[PDB]
Amino acid sequence: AQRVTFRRRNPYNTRSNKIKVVKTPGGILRAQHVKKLATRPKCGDCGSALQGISTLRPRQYATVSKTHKTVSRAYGGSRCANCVKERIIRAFLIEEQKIVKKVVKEQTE
Amino acid sequence: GKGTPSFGKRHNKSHTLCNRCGRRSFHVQKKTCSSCGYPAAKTRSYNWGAKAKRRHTTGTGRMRYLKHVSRRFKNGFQTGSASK
Amino acid sequence: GRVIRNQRKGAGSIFTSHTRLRQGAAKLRTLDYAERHGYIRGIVKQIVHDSGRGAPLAKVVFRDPYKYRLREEIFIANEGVHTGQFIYAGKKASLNVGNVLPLGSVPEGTIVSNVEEKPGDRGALARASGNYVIIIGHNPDENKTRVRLPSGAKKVISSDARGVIGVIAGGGRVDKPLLKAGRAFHKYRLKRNSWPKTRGVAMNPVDHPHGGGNHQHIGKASTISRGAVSGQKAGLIAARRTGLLRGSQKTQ
Amino acid sequence: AAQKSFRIKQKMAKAKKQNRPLPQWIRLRTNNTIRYNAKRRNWRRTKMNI
RNA sequence: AUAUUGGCGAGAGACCGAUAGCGAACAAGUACAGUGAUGGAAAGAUGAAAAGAACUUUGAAAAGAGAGUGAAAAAGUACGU
RNA sequence: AUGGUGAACUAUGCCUGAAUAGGGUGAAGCCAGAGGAAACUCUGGUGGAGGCUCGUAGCGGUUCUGACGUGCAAAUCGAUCGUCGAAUUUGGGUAUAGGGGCGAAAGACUAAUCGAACCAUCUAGUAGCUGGUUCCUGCCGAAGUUUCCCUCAGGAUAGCAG
RNA sequence: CGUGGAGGUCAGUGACGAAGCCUAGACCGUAAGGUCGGGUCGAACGGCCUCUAGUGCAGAUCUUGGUGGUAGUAGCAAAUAUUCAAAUGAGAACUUUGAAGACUGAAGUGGGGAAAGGUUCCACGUCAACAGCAGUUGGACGUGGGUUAGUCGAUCCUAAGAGAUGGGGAAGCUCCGUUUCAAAGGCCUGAUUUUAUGCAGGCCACCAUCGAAAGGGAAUCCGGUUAAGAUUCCGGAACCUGGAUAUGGAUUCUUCACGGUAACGUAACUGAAUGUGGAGACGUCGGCGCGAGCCCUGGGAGGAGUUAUCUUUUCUUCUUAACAGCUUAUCACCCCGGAAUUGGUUUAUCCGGAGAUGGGGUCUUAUGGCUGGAAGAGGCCAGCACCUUUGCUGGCUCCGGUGCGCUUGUGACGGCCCGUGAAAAUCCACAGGAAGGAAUAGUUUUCAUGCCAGGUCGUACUGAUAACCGCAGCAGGUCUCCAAGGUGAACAGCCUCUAGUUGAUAGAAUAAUGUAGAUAAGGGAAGUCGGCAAAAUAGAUCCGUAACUUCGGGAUAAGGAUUGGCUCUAAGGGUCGACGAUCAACUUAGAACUGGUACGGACAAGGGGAAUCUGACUGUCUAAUUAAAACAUAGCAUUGCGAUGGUCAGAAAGUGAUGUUGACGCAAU
RNA sequence: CUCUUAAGGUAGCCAAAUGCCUCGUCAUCUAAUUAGUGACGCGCAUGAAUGGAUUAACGAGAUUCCCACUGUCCCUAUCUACUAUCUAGCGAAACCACAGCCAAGGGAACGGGCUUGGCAGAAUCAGCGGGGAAAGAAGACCCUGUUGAGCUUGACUCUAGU
RNA sequence: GCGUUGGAUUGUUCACCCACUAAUAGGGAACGUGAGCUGGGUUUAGACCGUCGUGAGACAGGUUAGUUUUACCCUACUGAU
RNA sequence: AAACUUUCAACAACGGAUCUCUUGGUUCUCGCAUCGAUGAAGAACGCAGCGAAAUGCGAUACGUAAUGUGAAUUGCAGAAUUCCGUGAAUCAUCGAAUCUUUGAACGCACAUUGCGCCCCUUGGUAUUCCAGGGGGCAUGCCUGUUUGAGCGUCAUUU
Ligand SMILES: [K+]
Ligand SMILES: [K+]
Ligand SMILES: [K+]
Ligand SMILES: [K+]
Ligand SMILES: [K+]
Ligand SMILES: [Mg+2]
Ligand SMILES: [Mg+2]
Ligand SMILES: [Mg+2]
Ligand SMILES: [Mg+2]
Ligand SMILES: [Mg+2]
Ligand SMILES: [Mg+2]
Ligand SMILES: [Mg+2]
Ligand SMILES: [Mg+2]
Ligand SMILES: [Mg+2]
Ligand SMILES: [Mg+2]
Ligand SMILES: [Mg+2]
Ligand SMILES: [Mg+2]
Ligand SMILES: [Mg+2]
Ligand SMILES: [Mg+2]
Ligand SMILES: [Mg+2]
Ligand SMILES: [Mg+2]
Ligand SMILES: [Mg+2]
Ligand SMILES: [Mg+2]
Ligand SMILES: [Mg+2]
Ligand SMILES: [Mg+2]
Ligand SMILES: [Mg+2]
Ligand SMILES: [Mg+2]
Ligand SMILES: [Mg+2]
Ligand SMILES: [Mg+2]
Ligand SMILES: [Mg+2]
Ligand SMILES: [Mg+2]
Ligand SMILES: [Mg+2]
Ligand SMILES: [Mg+2]
Ligand SMILES: [Mg+2]
Ligand SMILES: [Mg+2]
Ligand SMILES: [Mg+2]
Ligand SMILES: [Mg+2]
Ligand SMILES: [Mg+2]
Ligand SMILES: [Mg+2]
Ligand SMILES: [Mg+2]
Ligand SMILES: [Mg+2]
Ligand SMILES: [Mg+2]
Ligand SMILES: [Mg+2]
Ligand SMILES: [Mg+2]
Ligand SMILES: [Mg+2]
Ligand SMILES: [Mg+2]
Ligand SMILES: [Mg+2]
Ligand SMILES: [Mg+2]
Ligand SMILES: [Mg+2]
Ligand SMILES: [Mg+2]
Ligand SMILES: [Mg+2]
Ligand SMILES: [Mg+2]
Ligand SMILES: [Mg+2]
Ligand SMILES: [Mg+2]
Ligand SMILES: [Mg+2]
Ligand SMILES: [Mg+2]
Ligand SMILES: [Mg+2]
Ligand SMILES: [Mg+2]
Ligand SMILES: [Mg+2]
Ligand SMILES: [Mg+2]
Ligand SMILES: [Mg+2]
Ligand SMILES: [Mg+2]
Ligand SMILES: [Mg+2]
Ligand SMILES: [Mg+2]
Ligand SMILES: [Mg+2]
Ligand SMILES: [Mg+2]
Ligand SMILES: [Mg+2]
Ligand SMILES: [Mg+2]
Ligand SMILES: [Mg+2]
Ligand SMILES: [Mg+2]
Ligand SMILES: [Mg+2]
Ligand SMILES: [Mg+2]
Ligand SMILES: [Mg+2]
Ligand SMILES: [Mg+2]
Ligand SMILES: [Mg+2]
Ligand SMILES: [Mg+2]
Ligand SMILES: [Mg+2]
Ligand SMILES: [Mg+2]
Ligand SMILES: [Mg+2]
Ligand SMILES: [Mg+2]
Ligand SMILES: [Mg+2]
Ligand SMILES: [Mg+2]
Ligand SMILES: [Mg+2]
Ligand SMILES: [Mg+2]
Ligand SMILES: [Mg+2]
Ligand SMILES: [Mg+2]
Ligand SMILES: [Mg+2]
Ligand SMILES: [Mg+2]
Ligand SMILES: [Mg+2]
Ligand SMILES: [Mg+2]
Ligand SMILES: [Mg+2]
Ligand SMILES: [Mg+2]
Ligand SMILES: [Mg+2]
Ligand SMILES: [Mg+2]
Ligand SMILES: [Mg+2]
Ligand SMILES: [Mg+2]
Ligand SMILES: [Mg+2]
Ligand SMILES: [Mg+2]
Ligand SMILES: [Mg+2]
Ligand SMILES: [Mg+2]
Ligand SMILES: [Mg+2]
Ligand SMILES: [Zn+2]
Ligand SMILES: [Zn+2]
Repeated sequence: AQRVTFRRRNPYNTRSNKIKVVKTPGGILRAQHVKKLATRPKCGDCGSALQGISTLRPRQYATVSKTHKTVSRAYGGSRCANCVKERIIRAFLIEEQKIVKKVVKEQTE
Repeated sequence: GKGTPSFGKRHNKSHTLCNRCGRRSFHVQKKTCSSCGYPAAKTRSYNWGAKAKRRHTTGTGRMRYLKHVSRRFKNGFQTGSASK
Repeated sequence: GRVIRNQRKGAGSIFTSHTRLRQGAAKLRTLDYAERHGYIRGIVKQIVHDSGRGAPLAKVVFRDPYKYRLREEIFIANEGVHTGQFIYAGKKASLNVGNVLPLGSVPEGTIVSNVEEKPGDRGALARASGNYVIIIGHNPDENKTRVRLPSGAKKVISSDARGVIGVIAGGGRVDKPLLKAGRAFHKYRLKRNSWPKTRGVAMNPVDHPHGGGNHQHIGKASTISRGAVSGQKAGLIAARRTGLLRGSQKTQ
Repeated sequence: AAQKSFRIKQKMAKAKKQNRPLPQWIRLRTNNTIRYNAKRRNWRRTKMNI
């Protein structure tokens, strides 16, 4: 079987030196250096992967349109749908409870 | 070990070229030349090292400017021209 | 005629703490106007392991009263503290586990942790896992609070010094035998180069006061005077007594 | 090392340019006490030591 | 007025005459050794002048034998004796 | 003794990387079944734990007290060995420097140097001790004994000699 | 007596030959020595009277240099191995070519790299020296050629750490300290536009810098090309950053979009300060799933081999990059619904009224598929022609299958910790609404297209039984990537394919003694300090397994049987619609037959038992004579200390380690 | 009973890696045992975290016995490869007062030389390990030196720190 | 003149016992014999114990581990020209 | 008797002693005072027609300018001989310049031929981006200038 060599001067099997063995149109086997895989962006509230947001290396996000990096909702590509809904419910209920607490304080005096 | 087998492990330079003296005495990790004392302002020298002082003293180079001071003094540090 | 190991430790060349993986210094909030006069509410976001420390740390996020931003603080998590819990810190905060209170504002018998030795020092006493300080009484005139420390010592502290209600989490840790030199190795790998320990009696005389002799033996009393000098203080320094302890502790 | 600093490459270039025998028209000069290149260096005999 | 193993410019010696005299009379603090601080040599002389041996011959060649130059080749750069 | 140079070897800590076939054994957790009045007990699977184990690559170096011992080699060669998935091995970066470091501790290691490295100077250090001490001839020609000495391998002193 | 030098003198000697040197030639002196003759030689030197000293050598394991006997001696013996012919050449065991025989046997003697070296790379000429034989050859000698980058690295970031400044210490060289007891700052813009500036509205800093060619990181691939360069050159095809930009597209009369219940979708679809979040960004092991490459294999289209005989046969080509469009997952999420007769479900038992199963959807694009790139490339062939450049002209480059396979990537999980397994640069998103925005018209360089530029340094080669270190062309040491077939559990050993090498001074004999490898009748440790050495055992399947025990082990205890080949049999599955069709791979068990009773047939591969001393165990050390009972270890115990502290550093400090610490801790035993 | 101490060695264990006598005594193991094991203990001089006793498992630790096994031996023999050997080429080093036949004598008390005898014939090759009191190193043991150094201690004299 | 042994234990010289035998005599040769071997002991450095010492350390006290180098020269000897 | 060994002589070797040389060293005496932020000493890298070094020099590179002398330099090549001339020379002298990268070393760094900021100017529409050219940006301290801070503090308005 044909054997391959690193294409860069790094001879060590480090995280940044991963290679794949591909066959070229010349009919031979050659190493191709593969970038480290991207990590899905994660919700800032619960930590789950954010649905609908592309998974790219940090600087690749500068080369894609806004549609790839956000979701049409109140917190886009920052918080997940369930965490946004929980934020809505908490905000509304706590403001209502603030109103009732204020009136209770006013009517207990 | 500690002899021929251990001499095979010598592939990391403790010293590199010194910018000031060029002697390959610049300690890589101390960032100091063991010969001329760079980057200290003064040039390293010791009175017990008389041979080293004689190796590095004035006159061991080409004295690009100092070599003409004696002639200029002999001519009185004149400033004009010979005036044919 | 050689510098001994406990003398060499003071230079801090290979004997410094391995602090790379540590979460940061565990401190109470800076004693500010909010804590001095009322209370401030923060939120426990994470309970995280700290390398080299038995007790877990709690990341508590507060609001900055003077600028619009969040201030994350690293408390030592008390047992029962959970993520999403509201922590209240100040003179007017309630007597609940995880709350930070002045020692004078708590009743006698209260169990606190991360107790300040001086007000504003952000926590000095009862910080190790499972450790705690007992409030035993207050001296409202010249305001001072008497406390019992984990060592059993009675201390008089300013009543403005703060502590966290409860016991430090991670208790019972030293009850489990390490069972392995490897487990001791991994324990001290993230604290400091203090392990393993060669016995001084197994060394040569040049290396240690206990070294030498045709049998391994100290040769002279291992109890060393407090007034001895560096290189002599090996063994039991300024020992009041020796031998197996029998009877009751807490001399008075 | 095939990844060398410019300073090292410059010293290498100077050594390459001065790695030559004595010019043959020397040894014809009037007095010419010079017989051969006494400072000749070879990679197999004496290392440059940077 | 005193000092001056450094620097510059001079004049000298009952000193040494290339294993001596400075380490270095010479491309000497050079070549070279050591990671480094440092350590550190050896090495002068053909002849007045290259006139450094045209040419022939043997040999693959180096060279040899001649021839020749030179006061001398019992001076042939492996060079005063 | 003074002032300097070294952690390219090695010792140790740290930082960042990398490397470690194939088998044996078969711990928790889980599933099914059986026995029992109960308390509980048992069986078959599954699973894949351990500073477990056989054993490569590796790391080390037990024995032959083998080879060699003017060597391939100022420590190697062959067989036989210990160990081989964590107190593991290792690259690079970094820190600790001489009465100092570092040491799972042998006075070990700290560049073939260690019960105090290397380099230069003080230094031509001192030596009652060892070795040597360069031409001829002529004349005279001893002593190993007295006394004293931190003296007994030395000196002073008297004696012998010129 | 003799030597170097000095004053005087002999108007001394000398190119018609001074000094020196050689001379079983002569003379004188007892001698130190002196004199003469001869040869060699070429420029100075001597007698006497005195002066002076670095003034006389056989030694000092004396110093420097040179030279012997040993001695043509020891030896040039590890790494399986060389042979024939031709060419070249003066000369060939060693160069070249061809043929043959071999080896490394993918954990290589292969192909690349890191450190290091520095031209060893390549060509031509060439052999005085080196290559411990040789040499026509070479990593040699001489002369030249060669290293081409926006995309690969450095450069940038920070790590352990190093280190100015402000300050403090020190006689001082300098030391501490790295945000500290400091008045440490420029980028946004109203107004200033007597000038977009200083004044002056209004917002932000607990801080230099260095530190990785394996950590983080913007972006490049394929084919071809050289004697030597290639992700760099050439051709083609892309991408990123910075900048400038004009169209188209989009948006706006409801100014800053619409659709979907929703998860969310899109070609766009304003968004300052400030704040928040994410990515960067992370351990190790185990099983399982999937992908890629490799391996194996069927049909077919070509070429090559064998063909006394057999073989629809053996070998070989049949390939598709970065990038782009469409599409494609596990996981996760959303809508309907309310579930016990509990259901779903993994190899591994987790999940469900905090909403399971089920039905229908959404999403991440690792990855795979099709297409473009792109067949025009590359590969394999055929038919012609050839003074050159060699020129062409055609054809085929297709369709599958299989898996506890190997390597690797990845996913969802599970085990483990008193171990929970970096940081920063950088990028993006979100909250917010400052501000600026339309109607004989405004907005939008996160949509498409279009324009320009991307500097500097490195790039050759070796990377080792000859390019590094070890005095050297040294059997030593030196980090890492890829990794075929068989046998076999296997990256073991053995054989082979691709690739590479055939390099170790040779020839002739076959004494002793050796080094290495072996065998041996009968006995079986009687040898020896001692079973040292060697032998015996060994794999797998089945049976069987004691004392003791911390119940985990001991244990492969001990002790037994079998194993080949061949022909069969049985069991264990997938897909499609109790069965039928079809497809597919090994593992186990059994039987018969068979043979010089052989069969883990080479390779590979435990000796076992009964006890005593000792250390619990795993582990560690005297590198280069000691590996152990020594050290360490977990366990146990003691001691000090509550910070104005314990222990320990520093010459001192407004200094430091523990300490990013606080008695379940640190420190000393 | 005394003398006597701070206490007088307790639980354990032992001719033990600790017992002089000592190869202790008894038993077992063997034909035979200074070995091994099990016992005994007035134990020169066992003993309790200077840890005592015992311990499954583990061990390139030390030791005894048994089975198997074998050239360890009886008692040696044979074979292979590479040397050694010879040749072509290449070509060191150690060492060397001068050198090299003995016996006795005497002698610095063990001679190659001296004395007296024996004897004694060129030039050599392969082996060999008696001798050259062979070589390698100014003995490391011992002693001396009014020579050091590492280490220790209420040696003398000081000193950082406190 | 000729022979004077095989073994258990011990590093042993010595000793003792078993056994065969004709006998199991005593000794020397640098207490023959380490460039002949071996290295069990003694007698470097590691380590344990007992006693002693305040200690470093001491112990003809015990125990365990611990590199045995070179001949090619001369002679002698063995053979060979 | 040869060979071999030894001694001597001649010639030839090995080796470099002796002798004679000496642009060197060493010592003594005399005279003088002159390094550097106007960038020293030292270092690196380059420069000649043909040079590896020594020596000299710095991209104006074995050197330019100026002065003096008056015909060379030399190993070869080249040039010239007008050389009765502002003119050879590897001459001497030396007052004008150049003086790469550095170095006390000075924008920040430096195991990097790494990374900025400001002014003028040029090109690419170009105040902003990229590039070329020229000139600058260290620290401590002194005098002065300007702009400031402090209820430290005076006067005035109040
Ligand atoms: K989206
Ligand atoms: K002791
Ligand atoms: K191994
Ligand atoms: K010593
Ligand atoms: K002179
Ligand atoms: Mg050493
Ligand atoms: Mg270093
Ligand atoms: Mg401990
Ligand atoms: Mg210990
Ligand atoms: Mg010890
Ligand atoms: Mg001491
Ligand atoms: Mg003491
Ligand atoms: Mg000991
Ligand atoms: Mg001289
Ligand atoms: Mg001469
Ligand atoms: Mg003559
Ligand atoms: Mg000669
Ligand atoms: Mg290192
Ligand atoms: Mg094992
Ligand atoms: Mg070995
Ligand atoms: Mg041996
Ligand atoms: Mg030998
Ligand atoms: Mg010792
Ligand atoms: Mg003297
Ligand atoms: Mg007389
Ligand atoms: Mg006296
Ligand atoms: Mg004497
Ligand atoms: Mg003289
Ligand atoms: Mg004469
Ligand atoms: Mg003579
Ligand atoms: Mg003459
Ligand atoms: Mg003299
Ligand atoms: Mg002499
Ligand atoms: Mg003499
Ligand atoms: Mg001598
Ligand atoms: Mg000599
Ligand atoms: Mg020979
Ligand atoms: Mg040999
Ligand atoms: Mg061989
Ligand atoms: Mg050959
Ligand atoms: Mg060939
Ligand atoms: Mg093989
Ligand atoms: Mg093979
Ligand atoms: Mg080549
Ligand atoms: Mg040769
Ligand atoms: Mg030759
Ligand atoms: Mg060449
Ligand atoms: Mg890149
Ligand atoms: Mg500093
Ligand atoms: Mg940096
Ligand atoms: Mg990287
Ligand atoms: Mg190439
Ligand atoms: Mg291109
Ligand atoms: Mg739209
Ligand atoms: Mg569902
Ligand atoms: Mg993809
Ligand atoms: Mg791998
Ligand atoms: Mg390359
Ligand atoms: Mg290469
Ligand atoms: Mg390679
Ligand atoms: Mg080398
Ligand atoms: Mg198989
Ligand atoms: Mg037999
Ligand atoms: Mg038999
Ligand atoms: Mg038997
Ligand atoms: Mg026996
Ligand atoms: Mg015997
Ligand atoms: Mg015995
Ligand atoms: Mg054995
Ligand atoms: Mg068995
Ligand atoms: Mg057993
Ligand atoms: Mg052990
Ligand atoms: Mg293990
Ligand atoms: Mg050793
Ligand atoms: Mg050993
Ligand atoms: Mg121990
Ligand atoms: Mg008792
Ligand atoms: Mg006893
Ligand atoms: Mg006993
Ligand atoms: Mg026995
Ligand atoms: Mg005891
Ligand atoms: Mg072990
Ligand atoms: Mg005799
Ligand atoms: Mg006698
Ligand atoms: Mg003799
Ligand atoms: Mg006689
Ligand atoms: Mg011999
Ligand atoms: Mg002998
Ligand atoms: Mg002596
Ligand atoms: Mg001595
Ligand atoms: Mg005396
Ligand atoms: Mg002393
Ligand atoms: Mg004897
Ligand atoms: Mg002998
Ligand atoms: Mg011997
Ligand atoms: Mg003996
Ligand atoms: Mg022994
Ligand atoms: Mg010993
Ligand atoms: Mg005692
Ligand atoms: Mg003794
Ligand atoms: Mg300059
Ligand atoms: Zn969320
Ligand atoms: Zn320097």
